[PDB]
Amino acid sequence: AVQKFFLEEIQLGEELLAQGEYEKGVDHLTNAIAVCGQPQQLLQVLQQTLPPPVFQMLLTKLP
Amino acid sequence: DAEAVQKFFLEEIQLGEELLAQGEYEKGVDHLTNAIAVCGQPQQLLQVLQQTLPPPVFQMLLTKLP
Amino acid sequence: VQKFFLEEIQLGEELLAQGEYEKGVDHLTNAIAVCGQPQQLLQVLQQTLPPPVFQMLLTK
Amino acid sequence: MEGLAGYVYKAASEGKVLTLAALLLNRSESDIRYLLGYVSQQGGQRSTPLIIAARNGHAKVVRLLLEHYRVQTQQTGTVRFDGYVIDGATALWCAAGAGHFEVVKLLVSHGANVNHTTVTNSTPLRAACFDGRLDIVKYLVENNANISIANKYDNTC
Amino acid sequence: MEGLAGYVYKAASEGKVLTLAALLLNRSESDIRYLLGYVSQQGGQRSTPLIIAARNGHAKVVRLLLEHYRVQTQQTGTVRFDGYVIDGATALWCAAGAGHFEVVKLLVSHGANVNHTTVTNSTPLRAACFDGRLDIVKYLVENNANISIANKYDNTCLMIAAYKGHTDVVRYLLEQRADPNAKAHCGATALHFAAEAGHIDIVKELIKWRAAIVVNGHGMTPLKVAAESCKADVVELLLSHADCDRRSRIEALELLGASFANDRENYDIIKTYHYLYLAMLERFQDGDNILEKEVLPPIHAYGNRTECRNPQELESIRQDRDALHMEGLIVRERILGADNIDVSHPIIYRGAVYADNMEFEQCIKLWLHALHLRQKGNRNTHKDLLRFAQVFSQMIHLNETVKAPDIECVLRCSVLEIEQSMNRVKNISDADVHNAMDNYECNLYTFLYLVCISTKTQCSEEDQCKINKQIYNLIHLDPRTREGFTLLHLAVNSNTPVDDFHTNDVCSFPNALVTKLLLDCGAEVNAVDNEGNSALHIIVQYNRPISDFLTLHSIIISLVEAGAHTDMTNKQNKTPLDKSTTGVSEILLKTQ
Amino acid sequence: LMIAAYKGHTDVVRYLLEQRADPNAKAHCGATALHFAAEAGHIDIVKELIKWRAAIVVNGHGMTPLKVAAESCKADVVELLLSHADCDRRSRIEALELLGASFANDRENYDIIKTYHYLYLAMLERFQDGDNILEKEVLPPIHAYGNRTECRNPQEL
Repeated sequence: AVQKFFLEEIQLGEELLAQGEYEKGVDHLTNAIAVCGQPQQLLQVLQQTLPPPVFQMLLTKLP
Repeated sequence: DAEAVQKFFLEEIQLGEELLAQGEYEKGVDHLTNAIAVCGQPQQLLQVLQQTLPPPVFQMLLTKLP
Repeated sequence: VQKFFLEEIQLGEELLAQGEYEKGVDHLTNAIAVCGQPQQLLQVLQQTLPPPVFQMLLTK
Repeated sequence: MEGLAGYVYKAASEGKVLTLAALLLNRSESDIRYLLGYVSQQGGQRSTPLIIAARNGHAKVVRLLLEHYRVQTQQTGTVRFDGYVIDGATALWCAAGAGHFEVVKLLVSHGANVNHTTVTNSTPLRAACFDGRLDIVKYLVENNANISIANKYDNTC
Repeated sequence: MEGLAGYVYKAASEGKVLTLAALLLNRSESDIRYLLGYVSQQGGQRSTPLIIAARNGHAKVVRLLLEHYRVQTQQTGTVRFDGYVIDGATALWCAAGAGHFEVVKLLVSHGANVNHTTVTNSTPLRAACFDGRLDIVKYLVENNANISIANKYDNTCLMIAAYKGHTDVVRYLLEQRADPNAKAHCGATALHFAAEAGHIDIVKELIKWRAAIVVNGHGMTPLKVAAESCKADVVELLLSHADCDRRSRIEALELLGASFANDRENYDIIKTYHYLYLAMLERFQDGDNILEKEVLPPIHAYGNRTECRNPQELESIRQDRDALHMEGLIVRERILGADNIDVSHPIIYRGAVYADNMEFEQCIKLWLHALHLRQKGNRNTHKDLLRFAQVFSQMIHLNETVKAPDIECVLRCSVLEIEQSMNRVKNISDADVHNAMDNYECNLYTFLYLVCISTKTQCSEEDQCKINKQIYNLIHLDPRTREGFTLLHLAVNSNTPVDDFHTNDVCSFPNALVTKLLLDCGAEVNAVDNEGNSALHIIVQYNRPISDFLTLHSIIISLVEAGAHTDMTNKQNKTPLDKSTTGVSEILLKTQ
Repeated sequence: LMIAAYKGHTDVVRYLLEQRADPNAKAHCGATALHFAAEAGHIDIVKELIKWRAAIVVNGHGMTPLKVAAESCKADVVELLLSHADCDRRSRIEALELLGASFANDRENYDIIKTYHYLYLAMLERFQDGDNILEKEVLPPIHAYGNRTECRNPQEL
């Protein structure tokens, strides 16, 4: 689940990112970051993968 | 038409949508080229298709339509 | 007065400088004589056009 | 290793970023470049994840590949799939042939090769002319690449 | 005439040819002669409307202007464009300065100054060479312009075209009997300038002419000036000419690789390691009478290890980019000295990477060498000092502690640079005196930013005594601003700008902590500005006595106790209580 | 207008007041287009309303917007309301008392010295005039807060 189930958690978020329900995409993304082995390195990665409205939902759900 | 062509039609619609959205226009249009060839109403679909693809992409489809 | 004639000899051939000399040179033919210097403005407009179009602007 | 290179090529050909980001996660630059140096033929034609990302048109993938990843535009790939499939393709050349102006200008601002000559010594400028994108040609001219690069048949853009 | 002069200007600047027909003609000749002579307020420049049409390349319009009244083709006018603001030369030069051949070919047959000079004595050949426009360059030498018109910095127009990548324009001057050996004021040659950008094609043309190859006025051979750059093709090209002696040819590739990863635009360690490895293998290739690097112990600021000795020794330090970047930088610190600007640039970039990679302890430590290296060359560090305070507030947000000797060494050299910045104004007279006026003023701002974050961050007592000495150093200097303020008056004023970075989160101007640390070292509490307002006058004019009253409460007791006059007046004859404009602020002033 | 004033979008706030929409549109809860701006220190939003005649008026509970500005420890807009229209010296003194009241007993704003200094500003203006002096109302001591009888002098403060 560190890398195997972790990949689909973004893929659930990525499809919901392409869907339009970004709040559900953040939920699958914030679970991936919670289970990621090194999610602190993804701070620069995840700060530009989303539209600017979606940044607020992601940052408020990580802690 | 219907049957296994219909599920093949919508698969080419969905995969043709993705590659066009992804950027693989050559494979995306070719995937959509099979969809129009198996489409139930290829002429009526082309009415909507005049506004779906960009005019360069629609012209790119127009070369592969026949 | 001459201000309108000078302005007509200033914007009458507006399309002529933009490429559309059909609507500019024809209007400049009447605008050349309207100005205070008919011979000078028509020759300058002929000079402003090509040497082959110099006769075209004057004969219009 | 090779399977990971196939995975990252499939991710870049589609356009996903997090999939190959996690495939490259906690890896040294050696195998990262090895996966990004996957110049092996797919479909019988040479292609590379950076090349196919430029061929795709997602500016995000190539902007991550140039800034936060270490891959160079000097690469071998296709220039025209239908009837040509000629090698020696720059990623900027691939974007110009595909026609994505945002990817083209991003690679130009990155510092990509603008005067590259392949085995047929063809330039991205004539690819942009072939695609009919005035904006790409305008960016290339404003960045002053060249005006007189010809083919083996001395074919000007 | 104001409206008619611009109307004649609008008859050539916008390319409208019919208005020029009705303006130069259809009227008198004496009035329009002044109108087409020059322009006054149109475009912020003083050129003839034909000249500003030559800037836009209106070939048909400038022909019509001459047909009515022959304007002086040698007449000059201001052209503010690329390459600083220029009081430009004649219209033929200006058309060459605009890179427009459509006006150049007309005026030469019409009669124009071929070798007309500019403010920086620029001939039209150089103006075309500045734009790198070949057909104008071909035309001036067809008009037999001088091929060696050297600049005020002794820059020949051949060297001017060598700044860019004009491999065809540069070689055309060579075809016109011009050897590439015209040294600049710093001895710069077209060989070195093409080597700066790694122009193998341009250098090969200079190799083709077979004139000469020699070091510049900085003592840098063309392979060495390319070595600090990131293009090994010039060094490889000079290897064909056998100008690369083996001592120089190995330090070339050692410098060439390291720059390819010690730059913001160029960051690649694979060719950086390989160029170091290939050169060190070439260094170990001698066998007998072996030659090695002159060993440099690690700088107390930059790094903690010396350079590698074996070719395979640096292979193990390739994994950690901090070690090999330093290893590739020690080999250029020994061969380029401590005063070279180009070797000082990788010092900042590594710390910028550490700031990007959250290595704030490594960023501040290794950036101390950047200030030290720039102090060796005796140059301004106003950008480097600002970047210290930006990261000093940045590491507070990450809550990484600073080193008190580290924050003192930057402060000690800052007032040394400020003294140099103060001397910089006295050094120059009329070149950039306004830039020098902002040079010393911004340096005090960075010191104010450096001091304010220093008070917020941890500092040892013995360093704080030396930290207060730099504050005590400037208070004896008493730097007077353009508005008459001093260092004491700078922190008191609430209108003092703060840098857009995290320095806003740590600066609380009016800063009571900065002002308290200024009075105990002898601040002029009775100093007067350009308007005569004292230190008590500036603080009492603050209109926010509620948001930051803690700053106001701590500064009213402090400033009044330093010896301020309660009945002091400015040049406008206003008492401190009268100019309060705030009841709460005046209450504290009246109490003290 | 109160929705935009609730957030930090001052551009919509300054634009909507110019659309012939009054800033005095008050909800029955108590918000009068400035109460909803007194939570996040919208210094720029209230700056527009002070210029646009915000027409200071209490909420449903009777608390003034000056008190509501002090309720969020936003001293940037406390100064705006204090000098706007009438000075109202009666609430000017107690505004600093209320503003510093939370600064000792709030999780978001814990500045013990600012609690003293804001009361000091209140006590400064309370006895600066000399004659026609003003004193705090003598509430009975509350056993929860010890047995104090407020700070009616700067000496005990």
